[PDB]
Amino acid sequence: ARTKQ
Amino acid sequence: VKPNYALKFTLAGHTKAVSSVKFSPNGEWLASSSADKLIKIWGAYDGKFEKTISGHKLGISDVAWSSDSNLLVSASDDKTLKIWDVSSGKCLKTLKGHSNYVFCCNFNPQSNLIVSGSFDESVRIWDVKTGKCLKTLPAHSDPVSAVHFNRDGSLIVSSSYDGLCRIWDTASGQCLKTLIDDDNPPVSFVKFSPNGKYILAATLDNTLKLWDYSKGKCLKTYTGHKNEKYCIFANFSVTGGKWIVSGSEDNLVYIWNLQTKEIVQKLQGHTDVVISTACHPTENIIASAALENDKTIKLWKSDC
Repeated sequence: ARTKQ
Repeated sequence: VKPNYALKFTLAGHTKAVSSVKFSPNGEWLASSSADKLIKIWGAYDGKFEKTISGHKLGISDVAWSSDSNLLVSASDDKTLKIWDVSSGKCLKTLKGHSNYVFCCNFNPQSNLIVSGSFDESVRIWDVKTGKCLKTLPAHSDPVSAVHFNRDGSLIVSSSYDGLCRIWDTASGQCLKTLIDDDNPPVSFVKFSPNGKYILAATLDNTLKLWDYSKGKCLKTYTGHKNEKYCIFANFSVTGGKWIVSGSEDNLVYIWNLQTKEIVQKLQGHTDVVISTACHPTENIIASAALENDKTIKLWKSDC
């Protein structure tokens, strides 16, 4: 999830 | 005295965005996690790819090392955490109980406990040995972005999209302090300072803040970079000069003088958001990692 906002 | 970080290595291998990079405490290994569901281990000094660790069903958002450098913990979108033995690559435990993505994780100095923060708005505390959840903390009212144990692991700090940083007694799970300004932008990251007296908090208002939590006072702010969208890792670099290091949404690694709040270096090279930075325990070395257009980890080295 971290790599997407 | 300004640092002079120069690019040593570009580390290619992840097939999607990199999410997190951490140096082993003994300083020999760099661990990376990624949207590609993979953990990769790299030599900290020559950048030599060592191995790939796999098992998660969905992307990994964070990875952390035990005190002895023998274990890793990972936090995945598949709602679990996995404890890996680094030398065999084998998953030792799967940590079940969060009801949404696990976003963040950390061992305590003892390394008998793992702390985890999730999209389900809770912080969990887990036993390393048995893999069982010791406590569930109703920590927040929005996704938990960061969890970090203090110097001796007696405290936990949590941050959240709810706009709060909270300090928790590890042993009892009891909230000790809630920190809140008169304006609540999502808190995208937090960690204790090496000495446990302060916490460094990132907010999605392009701002980093050094807090005296016990008094509820902001001692320093760090600005000039871009942070409006992502949960970007920040660090205290303490090997040479005393710096704050953070990734940025403008493809740059920022370095600030801790006391002056002056930007002392910006590292260029990445071609996407630097989501993660890590500072080497003994050497003036930084690892940084970027998102989907880049997917690489860079290792950098300064004289100070």
